[PDB]
Amino acid sequence: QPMEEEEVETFAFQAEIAQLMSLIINTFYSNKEIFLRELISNSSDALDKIRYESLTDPSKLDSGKELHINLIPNKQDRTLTIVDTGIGMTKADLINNLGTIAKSGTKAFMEALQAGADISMIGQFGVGFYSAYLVAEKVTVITKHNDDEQYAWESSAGGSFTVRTDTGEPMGRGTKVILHLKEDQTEYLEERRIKEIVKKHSQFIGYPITLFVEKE
Ligand SMILES: Cc1cc(C)c2cc1C(=O)NCCCOc1cccc(c1)Sc1cc-2nc(N)n1
Ligand SMILES: [Mg+2]
Repeated sequence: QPMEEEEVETFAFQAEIAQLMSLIINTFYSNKEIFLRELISNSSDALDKIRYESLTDPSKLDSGKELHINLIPNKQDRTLTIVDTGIGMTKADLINNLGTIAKSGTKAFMEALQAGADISMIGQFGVGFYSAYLVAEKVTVITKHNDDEQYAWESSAGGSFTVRTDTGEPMGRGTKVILHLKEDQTEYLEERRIKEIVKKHSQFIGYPITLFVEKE
């Protein structure tokens, strides 16, 4: 094929977010399973936004009426994907929410961690997404909002992330978090383990969750 050109935007994480990610990555914590509760909670919050917006404006559901969460483990590429049909993020929402803007709870949470707090407290500080780095070496976030095109955010930490127009499968609307799992965190690809953690932490979220299991 003739050589194609793709635009990429590399951003530096806000300093405190980068410090938080280094803490999460380089420190042992028990109870790493709470990452899934945090991502399902973000999906539920996003699904609430489209549900309520759609009450006044039904055309907001022209990108899909079904409000749900899908969990997709893939043992072949060692990824766990959390997909929702929530509001999604415009390019600006994506850059603003995933690393460039100082998060209100980062400073207090790092101090709490430095005082020996359990990593499970992360969600209360509004930085729950970053718990993905307890189990993932890289995270890819695909997002599609009704007012913009589909974007792909990615980071392997190291203080930077990239944003580009997504060349993968278009989604109608919502967000997909792809966790590229660490070699010692493959239990999160096992359906029994996923069911255990969803029953423990994510029973009352407000939307149906479907677990897709690859046939053996
Ligand atoms: C840090 C972060 C990462 C992701 C992938 C999502 C949300 C957040 C976060 O902490 N957001 C703060 C609350 C405002 O959140 C939103 C603002 C605009 C759009 C969205 C969420 S949709 C969304 C964002 C995040 N996760 C999901 N599944 N959906
Ligand atoms: Mg909620």
